Amino acid sequence: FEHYLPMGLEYRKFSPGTQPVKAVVPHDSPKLVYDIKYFVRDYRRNNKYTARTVDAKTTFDFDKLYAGMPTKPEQVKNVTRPLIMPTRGY
Amino acid sequence: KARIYAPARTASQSGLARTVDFATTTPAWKIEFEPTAKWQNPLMGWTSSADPLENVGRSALV
Amino acid sequence: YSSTLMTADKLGPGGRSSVSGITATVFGANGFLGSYIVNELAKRGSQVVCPFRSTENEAMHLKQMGDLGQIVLLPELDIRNDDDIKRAISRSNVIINCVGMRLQTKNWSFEDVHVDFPKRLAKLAAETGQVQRLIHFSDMGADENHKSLRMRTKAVGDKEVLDAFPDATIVRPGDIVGIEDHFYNYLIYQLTLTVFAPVVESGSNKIQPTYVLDVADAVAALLRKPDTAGKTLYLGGPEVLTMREVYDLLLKTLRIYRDDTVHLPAWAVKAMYKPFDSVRRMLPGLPMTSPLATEDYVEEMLRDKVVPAGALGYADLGIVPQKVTDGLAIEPVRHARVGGYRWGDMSAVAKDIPESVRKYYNI
Amino acid sequence: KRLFGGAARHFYFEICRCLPFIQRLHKMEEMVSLKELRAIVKEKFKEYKDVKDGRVVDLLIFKGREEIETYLLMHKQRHHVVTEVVEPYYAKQRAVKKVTTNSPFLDSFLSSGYAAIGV
Amino acid sequence: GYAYARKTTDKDYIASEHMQAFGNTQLTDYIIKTVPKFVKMAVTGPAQSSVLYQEPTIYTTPESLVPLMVFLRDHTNTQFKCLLDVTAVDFPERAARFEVVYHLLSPRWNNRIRVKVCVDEVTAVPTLCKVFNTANWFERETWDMFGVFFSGHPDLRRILTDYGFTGHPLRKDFPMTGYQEVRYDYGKKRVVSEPLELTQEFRYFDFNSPWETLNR
Amino acid sequence: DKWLDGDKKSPMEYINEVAPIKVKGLVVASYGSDDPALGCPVEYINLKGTSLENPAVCKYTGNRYYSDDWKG
Amino acid sequence: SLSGYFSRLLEASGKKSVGSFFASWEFGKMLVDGNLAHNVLVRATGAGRLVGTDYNGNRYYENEEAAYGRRRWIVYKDKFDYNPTTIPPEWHGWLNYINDYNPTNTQFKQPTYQIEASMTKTGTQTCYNPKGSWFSAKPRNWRKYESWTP
Amino acid sequence: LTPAKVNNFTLNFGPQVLRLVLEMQGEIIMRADPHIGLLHRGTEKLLEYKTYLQGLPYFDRLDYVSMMCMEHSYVLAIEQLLNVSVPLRGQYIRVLFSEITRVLNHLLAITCHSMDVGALTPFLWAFEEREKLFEFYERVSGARMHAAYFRVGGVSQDLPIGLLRDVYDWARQFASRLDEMEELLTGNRIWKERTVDVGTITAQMAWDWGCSGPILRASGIDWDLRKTQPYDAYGKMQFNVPIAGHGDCYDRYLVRLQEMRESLRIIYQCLNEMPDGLYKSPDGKVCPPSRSTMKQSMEALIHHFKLYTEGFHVPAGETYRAVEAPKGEFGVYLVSRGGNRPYRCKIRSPGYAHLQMTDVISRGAMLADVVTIIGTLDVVFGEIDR
Amino acid sequence: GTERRPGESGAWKQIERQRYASDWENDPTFKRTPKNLAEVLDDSASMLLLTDVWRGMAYTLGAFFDKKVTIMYPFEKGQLSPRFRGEHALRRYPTGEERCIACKLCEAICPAQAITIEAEEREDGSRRTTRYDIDMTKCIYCGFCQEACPVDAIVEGPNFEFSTETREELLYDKQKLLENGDKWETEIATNLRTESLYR
Amino acid sequence: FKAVADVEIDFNNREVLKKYVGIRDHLSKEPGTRGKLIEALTEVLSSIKAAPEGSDYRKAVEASCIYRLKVCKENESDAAIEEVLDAHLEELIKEAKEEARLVPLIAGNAPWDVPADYAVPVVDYTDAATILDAP
Ligand SMILES: NC(=O)C1=CN([C@@H]2O[C@H](COP(=O)(O)OP(=O)(O)OC[C@H]3O[C@@H](n4cnc5c(N)ncnc54)[C@H](OP(=O)(O)O)[C@@H]3O)[C@@H](O)[C@H]2O)C=CC1
Ligand code: SF4
Ligand code: SF4
Repeated sequence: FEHYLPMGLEYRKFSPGTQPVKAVVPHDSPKLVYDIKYFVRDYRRNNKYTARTVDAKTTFDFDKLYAGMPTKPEQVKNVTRPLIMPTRGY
Repeated sequence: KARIYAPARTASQSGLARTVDFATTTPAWKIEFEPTAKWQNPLMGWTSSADPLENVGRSALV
Repeated sequence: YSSTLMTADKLGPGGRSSVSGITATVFGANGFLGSYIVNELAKRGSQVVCPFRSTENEAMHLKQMGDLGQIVLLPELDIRNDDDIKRAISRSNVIINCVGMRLQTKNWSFEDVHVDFPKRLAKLAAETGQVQRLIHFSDMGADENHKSLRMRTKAVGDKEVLDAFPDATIVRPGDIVGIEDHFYNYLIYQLTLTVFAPVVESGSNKIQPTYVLDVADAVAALLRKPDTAGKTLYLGGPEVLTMREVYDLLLKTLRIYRDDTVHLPAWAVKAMYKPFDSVRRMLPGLPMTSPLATEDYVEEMLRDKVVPAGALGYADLGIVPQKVTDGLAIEPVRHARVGGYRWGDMSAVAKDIPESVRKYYNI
Repeated sequence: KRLFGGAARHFYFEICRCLPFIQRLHKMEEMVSLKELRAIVKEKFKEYKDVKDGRVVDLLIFKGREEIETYLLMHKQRHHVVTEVVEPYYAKQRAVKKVTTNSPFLDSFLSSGYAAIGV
Repeated sequence: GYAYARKTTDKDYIASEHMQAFGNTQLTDYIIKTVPKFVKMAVTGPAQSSVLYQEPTIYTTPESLVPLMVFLRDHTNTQFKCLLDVTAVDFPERAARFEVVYHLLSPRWNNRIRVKVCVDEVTAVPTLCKVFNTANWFERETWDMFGVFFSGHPDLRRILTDYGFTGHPLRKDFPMTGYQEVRYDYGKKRVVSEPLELTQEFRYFDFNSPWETLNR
Repeated sequence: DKWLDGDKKSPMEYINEVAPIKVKGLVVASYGSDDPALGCPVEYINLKGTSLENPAVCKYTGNRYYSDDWKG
Repeated sequence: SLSGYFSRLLEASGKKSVGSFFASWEFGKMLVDGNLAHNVLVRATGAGRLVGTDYNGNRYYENEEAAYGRRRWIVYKDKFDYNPTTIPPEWHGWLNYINDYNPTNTQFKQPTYQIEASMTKTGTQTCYNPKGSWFSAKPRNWRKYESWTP
Repeated sequence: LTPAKVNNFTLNFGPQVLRLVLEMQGEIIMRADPHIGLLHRGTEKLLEYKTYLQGLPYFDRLDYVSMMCMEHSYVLAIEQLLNVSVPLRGQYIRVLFSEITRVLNHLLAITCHSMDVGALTPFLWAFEEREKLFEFYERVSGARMHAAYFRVGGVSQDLPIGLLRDVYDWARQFASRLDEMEELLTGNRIWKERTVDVGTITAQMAWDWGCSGPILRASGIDWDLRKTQPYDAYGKMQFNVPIAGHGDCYDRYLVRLQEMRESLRIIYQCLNEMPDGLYKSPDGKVCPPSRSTMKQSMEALIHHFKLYTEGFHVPAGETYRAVEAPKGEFGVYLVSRGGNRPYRCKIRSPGYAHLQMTDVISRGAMLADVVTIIGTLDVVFGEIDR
Repeated sequence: GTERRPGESGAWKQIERQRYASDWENDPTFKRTPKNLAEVLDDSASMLLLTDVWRGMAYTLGAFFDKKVTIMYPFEKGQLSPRFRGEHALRRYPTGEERCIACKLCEAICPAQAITIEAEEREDGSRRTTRYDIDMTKCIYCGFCQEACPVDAIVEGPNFEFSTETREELLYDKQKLLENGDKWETEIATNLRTESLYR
Repeated sequence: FKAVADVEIDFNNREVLKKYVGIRDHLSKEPGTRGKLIEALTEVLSSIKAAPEGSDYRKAVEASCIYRLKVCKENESDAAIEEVLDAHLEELIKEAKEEARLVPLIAGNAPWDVPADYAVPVVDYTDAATILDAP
């Protein structure tokens, strides 16, 4: 059983404006300090939309769809949950 | 009364994106209203007005 | 000066954010009439100065009535001190007074409120030199040859103000009705919460009651009209009624089935009110005291109090006085009877009862 | 037999049917009768007498149904009645035959540098 | 009802491989092939469900919206049992200025979808209350904010604006601050709406550079 | 006078009380503070043709600088 | 310890004698203000030490043995009209547990244009007002042009 | 088409900001018609006149009980159309502070539900830990409630040194605080009899009624957006899912408590896995640069000038993103025309959907249970009325 | 405990169901039936003689003899951080000159529209404001102004106790902002000496 | 997942879990079996015959039913079918009943009645990383 309201020096010993250690906060990638080219990394202005062909005279073979599905307790495969979202090295 | 028009290119810049040149690209026709009586606050001096149609066109109507 | 007061600095359509360019100081602003006067002036976009003697608690309702920087509160006003008055009108080209008293006090007499203070105020107004309109208020029953001391002081103060300031406008309304008026409320406190209601003599004296919002629009029009400066305007309703008729209509409004009023000789009424009027002095004043228990009221009830023939009235302002006997002004007094759903025992009200109910009770 | 089946007259008849309950519930016994209340509702209809789409009339009737329904459940207090119903009538019958002999253009000129907008 | 707690163990996985692959690559084509009449336009978008996939968007007439929603909720491959919301967008440039939006969630297969119908101010939209209970208040709010009517509704009335408010504030032509303002009056003792007036008028700032290419 | 009231000391009088600063070189760097991140953006101000009588004043901070290095 | 308690009480109340204290009007107001009385009699009288005194005469105390959020407390000298606005900023940070710096251990830099701390003037007629207010010494007409005078 | 005729029963439940009109044939409720819009501030139209960064504080005051969750959905919706990847440390901080926010929302919700039921001690007790977490918020953003901490591409500032120490210290006793909190209601016959079998909801109705958050979990439904459609570092996090099968107020109470337990577990896991690195996306053309960088570089100064005046131009498009809010599923629909202001921003609130269930749920109930229905619904009208 | 019992259900459909159907027995979450005299006595002790109220009572009573977290304002204050966003203020340079250079970034960024700026060139050629007003009754204290300013001119000071009796007193002008900055400069500079490592 | 009650529940017996998650109360008091699912699938296949043979909707529904029937045939233990289909048997019974009920409205509306040259505009979205990241 833990008690609320600790006594002095057991909680928030130092005020935020008096940190005993100087703070070194990075503000740029070491890879990008001197290589500052941007076109290789302009994802925003390079996305695309395309108008595909008229999807009228297409042949949807549901046979191939259902041939790729399992039939037993085994042989069942599940897509793992991704751990994190993409970071691209940062 | 209302004014249907496209604002002309500003003399300050050589930009031409917000002009009739790229007409099919972006909606570039604006509807405006005649400005209405405006005055100043006696206590602060801020501009005082009662126009309901003061900015709805220059901000939205494109 | 003629119309430059209402036209030169008018900015905006006339709303709350608009500016009328009019600076005025109102005395007795927290009073019944002065509150509506101030609310009427400021709502058009005017600067209002409100000096007060009573509590800030009683005055906070006035704060909302104006926009930021247009309500001026001056506490601890001393009518015997001219310094506060000079500060109150140091920027206002318009002066409006509604400071009035109905009962004498050991610390203030009728003369002190009704003669000397308005006289000194008019003197200082003329000394300012930038004031364009001085608005003073009196009673329709004010006359120099009346037995009533308050009416006589009112008339004397009006004459003194006229002599001091030639261009001041005198307003003499009659009975003024309202939610917190001093006419209907005391009549209710006398009809109800009391054993019996005295009525002076026959009580057939004729009065012309009026509505407060008509008075506020009248003040606005008087500021609009230049010709009214230096004149006297009387305000009254579109009807002439007696005290008996007013009492009967009030009883109908209250739907009281028991006439508690009595017609008594004036000397009997005076003797009833004699003991409490010889002790009116040497007393700081008491609450819950009707202004009606005075000999001056009895003298008022012995004479007619209506607009004089040929006097300047609402028609001169292009103003039609609304109905006071009924209308929106009669709803607040109807809220004593909540307008009437199930109150009382009355049956004569069967006129307005719904259809099927009367066939249920077969009349 | 009537334009667009005459749905407008049916709507007016329905509102007139529902009218007296509004008068009794909102204490308009001492201001108005059924007749001039009906006249008020009639004048409300005249705002759009020249509409040429049945669909627009249907949507107008539907929004009027909503207005009369929020009138029915007392959702708009007595102040709404004051500001839209009886005081406008008193003003309409009150400023009759005004004594101003100036033209409306000259009235506007003497009013301000811009025309008045809003109610 | 679906998505019942079946496994007592922790799940490190999302859906099955075949179902996810279909729903992310051939779901739109399946929709197109199944009910092409219900299909008018196809866009596979930024995958509302997750940042790494693709998800479709549906455009159709209001006529077949109800059967399309019925199929989308009830089809064995599309079990979209959760209709997130119904809203609309204003396109004043177009002949039809309104784009009503319909969003679905499929907890059966961890998927989502968007359905849109483009209409004008005077065309009815059949209500989806019979398909989803939640559409009632969403239709109410959409009507309140734009005036988009929904035929056959139990009771379509305003839900968010003032009691006596006329007009639809989310319209592009609707003023930002409006026409009326409300204040209390001592004289009438009543709180009354008055013509709108501002001590300081709003300041609109034009930052849009004349060089930006992304403007559309 | 538009914004300041009374005979309080104006910021103009305050900055007028600071004598110009003598610095070696031809170009000076102004940050507005000892630590650059606490002041204004760095400014490079020309020092040639400048004297104690006619120094170069900071466009960001109003501080004056001059150098007796331009052969004078 | 009664003698130590009374010594602390005298050094906190700022008076010279227990008779001078109990007979002073400050004690009488302490008989009606429970917060002020609690200051004078309980918190200042416990285990702890004085820290320093500002130019307003207020005293600062700290007690490391107390729990967090309650280690530091101040006694206002103005016993009848105590107000937090009179605390100088150089004690404000240590009082607000924002920094561990106080004048008694930190030598700050004082600007020549520094304005001292004092009581608020709100609710008074001497308080600040905008230049377009009626209380201003000279009213301003903010019209952005000059009117022609004949 | 409809007259009034029979007046009979009439009720008015509260102008004070929920207005409720009910219908009883006596002691048992037959109809309940809420009326809303008393807090409708018209924010969605207001959003159109603000830049993406300008409109961010609007999302603080949509759910003023849970703020960072509200920020997160809008930020993700922006970034996905912007095609921007978030750094790892920023994701860690976002997830941890989101868990703390969820803890605050659960605490305040349960305490208010108790006070409405009649228990006042847990209210006061839990507000102390709520003040502790408010101190945590102020240390990191300078605001107790409306932090505006989350940013497109990361966060405004990095965590100050010494914060995780106090976070762990708080977690070291938060379990004890929760335990002492439970004993006041958990083993009580009165609390159960007030809460048991009141407002029963099915899975079929819930999916018909669009439920989300803990209410969904209490119907035997296996669903967490953090496990089905994970965002940021939630996929890495390992935690359990409380499951109930009655749809009861007591069940929802227990579900929320176990959700708090799982949130504490995630807080611990985040505390012991905090990485070192960048907290903002390295794209200066969207993310503001450092002040030190701005004051010594022309390019960063120009980008600071442009972003802080005009802001980045989102490419034209549309997207909708949702976040597993403590009150359910909070989603925002974003419509992009190509400019620096969002063309149309629709906001989806789970409480608004939950509030629609009153009429069908309150049927057959009693006036002592309407307050129970509202309290267990866990509804904030700020998100309900936007 | 979290177990359920027949009759302790708060409804009628469920109560009527359990007293006329044994469906609750199939539910494992319902406490199982007592099987001997000992279990019957345990159940009686559970229902009668309370024994459930007693535990919470004892815990609350222990809380009575427990410590408190109450603070004595105004003689005690809370804990805050340098990042605290309070009253907006205008800063100067140590020589005495205003930091603000009227770049109007603060007005441009402010989503509250609470900043009104007018400026022109000073008589010495300096670019200084002629009108600098911020509406505190309209300011939302977001601090975005403090983020946008590149010369550290506008800052939200550590002052938070500045309530006024009238609304007009909060219409902050250039002069009052400069007064506030001159008052609170040292604290703000000290906080910046810490915040510089993060900002 | 996590049980909320303070008591220990085995949950390995499937019917105990079914009681806990309230399938008996809210979805189906009757335990679903393989035979009931077979009956439902056969009914759906019989019901879908109202659609024209030339409709792709009928084709897809038939393919789904055939796959489900193959799953039911090749699997004996019902828990195996649960593992295959990632749900419970009662859920599948509800699915099949819903799909059968969907048929009459589709038949009454017949979306397949479109011109031979019916045109469907298709728009696809391409990510920037397609051309930016490693091919
Ligand atoms: N029907 C009517 O009511 C009629 C009214 N009038 C005039 O209208 C004016 C107001 O009428 P009404 O408002 O109804 O009466 P009220 O009594 O309601 O107004 C009284 C006002 O006078 C102020 N006042 C009186 N004596 C002094 C004083 N010695 N020093 C400072 N303030 C003082 C009061 O201040 P405090 O509140 O501090 O007492 C109060 O503000 C009066 O002057 C009256 O003569 C004229 C004819 C009829
Ligand atoms: S306060 Fe800062 S950002 Fe605002 S105008 Fe002045 S220098 Fe520019
Ligand atoms: S803190 Fe926010 S609201 Fe206040 S002035 Fe700065 S930007 Fe405007």
